[PDB]
Amino acid sequence: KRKGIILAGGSGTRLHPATLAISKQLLPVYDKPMIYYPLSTLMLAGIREILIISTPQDTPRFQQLLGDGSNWGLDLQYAVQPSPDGLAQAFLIGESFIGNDLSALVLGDNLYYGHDFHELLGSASQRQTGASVFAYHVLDPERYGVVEFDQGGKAISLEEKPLEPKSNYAVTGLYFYDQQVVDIARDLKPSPRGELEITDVNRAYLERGQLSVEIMGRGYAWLDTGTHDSLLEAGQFIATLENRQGLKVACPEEIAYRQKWIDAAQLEKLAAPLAKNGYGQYLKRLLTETVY
Amino acid sequence: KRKGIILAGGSGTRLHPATLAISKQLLPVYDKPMIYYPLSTLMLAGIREILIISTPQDTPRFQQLLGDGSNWGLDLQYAVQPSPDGLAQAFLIGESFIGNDLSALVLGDNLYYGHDFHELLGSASQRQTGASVFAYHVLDPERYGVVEFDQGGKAISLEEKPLEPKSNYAVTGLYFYDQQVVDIARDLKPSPRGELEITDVNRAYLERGQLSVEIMGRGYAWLDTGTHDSLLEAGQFIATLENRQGLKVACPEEIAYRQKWIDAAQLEKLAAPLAKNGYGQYLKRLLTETVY
Amino acid sequence: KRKGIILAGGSGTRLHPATLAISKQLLPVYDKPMIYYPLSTLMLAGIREILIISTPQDTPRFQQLLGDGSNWGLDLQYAVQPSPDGLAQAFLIGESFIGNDLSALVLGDNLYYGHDFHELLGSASQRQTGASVFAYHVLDPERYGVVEFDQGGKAISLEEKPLEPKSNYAVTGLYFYDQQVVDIARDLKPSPRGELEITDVNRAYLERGQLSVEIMGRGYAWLDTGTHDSLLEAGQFIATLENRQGLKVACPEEIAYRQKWIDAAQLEKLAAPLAKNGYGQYLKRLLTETVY
Amino acid sequence: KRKGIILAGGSGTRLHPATLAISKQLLPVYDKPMIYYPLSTLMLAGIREILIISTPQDTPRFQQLLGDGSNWGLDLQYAVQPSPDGLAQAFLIGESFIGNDLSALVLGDNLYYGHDFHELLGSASQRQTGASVFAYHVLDPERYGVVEFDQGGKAISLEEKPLEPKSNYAVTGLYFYDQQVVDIARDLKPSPRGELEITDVNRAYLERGQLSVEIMGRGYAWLDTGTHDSLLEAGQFIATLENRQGLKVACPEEIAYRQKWIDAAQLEKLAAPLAKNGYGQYLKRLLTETVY
Ligand SMILES: Cc1cn([C@H]2C[C@H](O)[C@@H](COP(=O)(O)OP(=O)(O)OP(=O)(O)O)O2)c(=O)[nH]c1=O
Ligand SMILES: Cc1cn([C@H]2C[C@H](O)[C@@H](COP(=O)(O)OP(=O)(O)OP(=O)(O)O)O2)c(=O)[nH]c1=O
Ligand SMILES: Cc1cn([C@H]2C[C@H](O)[C@@H](COP(=O)(O)OP(=O)(O)OP(=O)(O)O)O2)c(=O)[nH]c1=O
Ligand SMILES: Cc1cn([C@H]2C[C@H](O)[C@@H](COP(=O)(O)OP(=O)(O)OP(=O)(O)O)O2)c(=O)[nH]c1=O
Ligand SMILES: Cc1cn([C@H]2C[C@H](O)[C@@H](COP(=O)(O)OP(=O)(O)OP(=O)(O)O)O2)c(=O)[nH]c1=O
Ligand SMILES: Cc1cn([C@H]2C[C@H](O)[C@@H](COP(=O)(O)OP(=O)(O)OP(=O)(O)O)O2)c(=O)[nH]c1=O
Ligand SMILES: Cc1cn([C@H]2C[C@H](O)[C@@H](COP(=O)(O)OP(=O)(O)OP(=O)(O)O)O2)c(=O)[nH]c1=O
Ligand SMILES: Cc1cn([C@H]2C[C@H](O)[C@@H](COP(=O)(O)OP(=O)(O)OP(=O)(O)O)O2)c(=O)[nH]c1=O
Repeated sequence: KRKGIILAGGSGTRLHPATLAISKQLLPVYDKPMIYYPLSTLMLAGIREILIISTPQDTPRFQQLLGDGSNWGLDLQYAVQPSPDGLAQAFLIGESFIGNDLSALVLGDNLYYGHDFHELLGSASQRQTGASVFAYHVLDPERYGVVEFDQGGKAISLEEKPLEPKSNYAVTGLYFYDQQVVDIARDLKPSPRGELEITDVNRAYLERGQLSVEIMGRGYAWLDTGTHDSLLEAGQFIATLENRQGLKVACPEEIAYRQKWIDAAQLEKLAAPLAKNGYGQYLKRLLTETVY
Repeated sequence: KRKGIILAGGSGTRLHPATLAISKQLLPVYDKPMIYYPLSTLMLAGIREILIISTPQDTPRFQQLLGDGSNWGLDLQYAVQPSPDGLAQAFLIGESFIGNDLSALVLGDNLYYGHDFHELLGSASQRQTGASVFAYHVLDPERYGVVEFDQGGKAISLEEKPLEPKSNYAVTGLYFYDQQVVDIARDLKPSPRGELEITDVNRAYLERGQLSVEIMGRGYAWLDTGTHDSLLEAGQFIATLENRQGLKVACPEEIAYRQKWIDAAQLEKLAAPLAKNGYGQYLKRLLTETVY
Repeated sequence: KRKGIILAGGSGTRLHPATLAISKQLLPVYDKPMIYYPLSTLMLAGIREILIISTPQDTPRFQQLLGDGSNWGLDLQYAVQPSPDGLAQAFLIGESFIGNDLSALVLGDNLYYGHDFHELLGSASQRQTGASVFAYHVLDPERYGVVEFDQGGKAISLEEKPLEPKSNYAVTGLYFYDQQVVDIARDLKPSPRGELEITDVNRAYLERGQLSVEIMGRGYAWLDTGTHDSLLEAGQFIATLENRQGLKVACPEEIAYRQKWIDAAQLEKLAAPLAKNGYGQYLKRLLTETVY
Repeated sequence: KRKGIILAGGSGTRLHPATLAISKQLLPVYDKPMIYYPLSTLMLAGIREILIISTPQDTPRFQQLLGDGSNWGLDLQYAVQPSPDGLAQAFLIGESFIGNDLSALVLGDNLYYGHDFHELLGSASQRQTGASVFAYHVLDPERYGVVEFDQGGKAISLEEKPLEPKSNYAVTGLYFYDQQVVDIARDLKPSPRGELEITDVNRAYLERGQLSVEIMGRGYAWLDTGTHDSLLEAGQFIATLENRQGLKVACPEEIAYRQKWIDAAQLEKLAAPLAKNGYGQYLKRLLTETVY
């Protein structure tokens, strides 16, 4: 039984002034609010019960957008992070939400895509012990937590935004944890940067030999909407896929309906209000087309 | 003395579900909120006193983003449009704001760009009588108010969203009016579509021989953020200009400063809070570079 | 042992006038000539011996570009298609090249991408019987060979460019064949459309119960560079992947090297002449980085 | 009467390996060969007699593409530049083509666009003395000839690819010359970079107080297809304009027709062969639509 968390706060600065207008996680990536992406990521890892964290000012807005999740077969809840003091805070704010369950954390501005993605998630959701994260080759490792491998391919060290990255593998923003995480996070101290760093959390598991690091191959897409350029590219990336396939990426209604969290009647009923536009039309069409 | 209006309402359905979390006019075009564009359009027509109209729920968010305009040497005010019942409603809603002055209306999801644009504006701002609009050759005239010319090149008729457009010239979303507009708009009746149509307003002036229709040539760009694709193209269009020139489009602080609505000290001060990101850096650089 | 064919002729009227002077398959997708893509596809299916077919005027060009393939561990050969009379003609023109081997055909303007793409290719290249093709869900099935499935998910019909597609699954431009293909192609007659249609070849296998149709899921990317727009989208799609990952797509040197068809010293030598620019620099970097 | 030159050689290494296969000036920018762009620029400056320079191997291909120009009312000629030894060589290779006339040089991978661009060209093309060039604010002045102004906005120095640019204004690749240029070019000596530099030409005119430097404002688009990314951006830029307006950029047939260098019947005849695709359809449509 795994609970999930979407960390969808932050200040947004790289994007000023676009995001003085709205939290980054409410902006669209092509055709739908950014947060739908990571939401669909948890959903495809089979997690139905999820906690959305954001700023004090934006939390109501996410609530207004997503409601309690029942319409999608989900159980959504909300909490505020008073200040963007680090990804690890997720576990402190989310302590009572998690209780004694397995958990998973995804960053609100991270967008995943690829064939068999859901089998990659599945394998991590199902380890009931230790922690799991994913390594992805990128151009600018210095912008992330970087993971170093020995010649045998084993992970041996982790560094957060190193001036001299030891490899080009970044740890992406998707993390699976067992019941140690809360206590690990309680005992962290701010880093030099002054954050409670998820990298320290991951280092703790590593130092116990309990961190599993799976490679996410060049074949998947792992984009982040951190900068005006990357936001734009992810936008074009999605549009290209959607207009070629006639299938839509990270549309929660669809995923719900394919996982059987809602039935045909429910989907029909999600469609109606949205029927005048292409999104609703797409939802309806799913009721009459078999998609492998 | 011309007052201006930005009609930034609408239900924004073609963009669902992207616009469920919020109003189209708050989304970014590349690097700044959409409404900056039209705002900078009025600003370049030399208009400093401006009414912003939006839905009741979005109104407060515009305010939050633009304040009263004093920091940019503007005088901004706000009004609500309870429902999107037609672009002509702007003149009803805006009646008291206008008083007895000349006025100008720009749609909040309209984006203009081009050499000598501001001379084009100037020439219309300065007619003190009649109305002025602009015609632009487009691919899909049927989506707009279309204007027909006789072989002499004179405008002779206007139709809104005609099934059989009589030409490929659309009237864009930028309108200049003298003091007859409020009364013209008070005597309108909803069209078959059920809107109080700016096209009817324009026809009234045309039937009196007082509508001026200038061509906005192929050289200018007139883009609309109406659909997910066009929104995306507008974003890429701006980013291309900005990254080639190192100059920014529709950055109100800059415009204010160049028009002398604020001085160097003010601009420095606007920069500070935005200094950690590129936008601030750009503002600062304007204090030490001469840009012709 | 399977032999491969890249059909890289056509007239490309859809790209006129861009292709008046030269063949579609020599224009770039972002950073490399188009034909590198499908070449890399055959290479990842483990095919090293390949026949490239083009128009009489462009074949020399391809020769000048790719040479005999030795530098990349390949064995490239060339043949002319005097007129674009159908994709099946690949099997006539290529008869003697094929001899008595298994073969594969890939269209020169098709571009694939995705995780585990190389396992999908492997499975098909190893059948030693019948034929294999791939179905991909697309927006405009009417532009391709379309395959209908029964409720059991079993392929039951195929039509080329139907006005009323029976499904949204298009057969893509990648085909694997056993030793029956040449005789099937010999007995074809021109279609109403005036072509010797691969779709008829595929139907012939289907009629004997020997056509295997695997789904290529929404997780993979299948783009076609047929139109100005799609060619442009394909270019942006590749750049996004390449600028995020720091890895390059369909770079034959790399693939050769990773398959061990050339060694480090050969790669090194392929890099030198290209060292002044990014592509060579990339080839070098591969000698000193481990990429999972 | 001014004669024009398009310098369309180079090795375009920055584009390898895409340009191993085709000169950079033959690759498409969206929907037409790159060279159509600068060709159209000279055409808009009223120049009908034009010399196209390229590498020994690509010249033939340009010939094949453009012919002698008679079909478009132009008089095209060709010459080879044995090696890319500097833009100024244009004037040595073009000496006899030039004779005793005014001349103009445009770089083959330069693309201009903007309202009143044709008036800007006209002004310069009509000076009958001295030289005229254009300064355009850009992000990376260090990659071009850079021009410095004094506080009175008067040009006072020019440097080619300076490590420490004295301003952000690049001299673009469009140059107008009186009868002094050939002699100025004959006395140049190779620069440290080993090129006969047009910047030296321009400086020679500056030292004599006869170089006119006009600003090309942020309102115009000045793009260069020098890198894979910039090529891609230019493509997306043109497509956005073309799909919004239903007009095409730099289509020589149209330009020829609008300038009356060919008549309706000729245009009709250029369209036939191209009638099956959009580009011919567009040429036809111009015979029945008035475009302001
Ligand atoms: C640091 C942090 C990030 N987040 C979220 C926001 C982002 O989606 C994601 C990563 O944020 P970042 O990528 O670290 O960037 P940021 O949102 O802090 O703003 P900036 O670009 O100015 O650096 O995690 C939180 O929710 N709380 C936090 O304390
Ligand atoms: C009609 C209308 C438009 N607008 C704004 C919204 C748009 O920016 C612009 C044009 O509106 P439209 O784009 O014509 O329609 P819309 O904005 O409701 O969007 P959609 O049709 O997809 O639902 O003017 C108002 O602010 N109030 C209005 O009554
Ligand atoms: C006429 C024409 C222009 N262009 C380009 C040239 C210019 O960069 C740009 C602008 O045309 P210009 O005539 O320079 O400017 P414009 O057409 O907007 O101005 P107006 O309508 O008031 O006369 O379009 C073409 O690409 N093809 C053409 O046929
Ligand atoms: C029909 C045909 C195609 N081809 C290649 C060309 C393409 O890469 C691919 C598909 O061709 P098409 O995509 O069918 O397009 P085309 O190249 O025939 O030209 P047009 O756009 O004007 O229709 O197959 C051949 O090599 N020989 C042929 O006879
Ligand atoms: C290896 C390699 C693959 N590709 C392509 C082939 C595929 O479409 C795609 C993905 O490679 P695949 O090997 O299909 O998938 P992957 O690399 O993610 O698999 P793995 O988990 O084992 O690491 O990238 C290249 O373009 N160049 C290459 O060198
Ligand atoms: C099923 C589904 C997938 N996705 C995303 C998740 C995946 O990253 C990506 C790929 O779909 P997957 O089902 O993960 O892979 P696939 O569908 O290609 O595999 P197959 O077709 O053979 O079953 O698409 C959605 O966005 N929405 C959906 O409804
Ligand atoms: C230097 C030179 C350029 N050209 C053309 C090519 C270009 O369009 C334009 C400018 O060339 P450049 O942009 O200076 O560079 P290049 O084209 O040689 O390519 P690269 O730098 O990547 O190797 O001038 C010539 O035709 N002859 C020349 O001698
Ligand atoms: C001055 C300025 C203009 N713009 C916009 C308005 C116009 O659409 C476009 C061009 O402005 P204009 O000043 O009209 O065009 P220009 O600068 O090319 O004219 P010139 O140099 O000959 O004086 O750029 C901004 O976006 N920000 C600004 O600060």
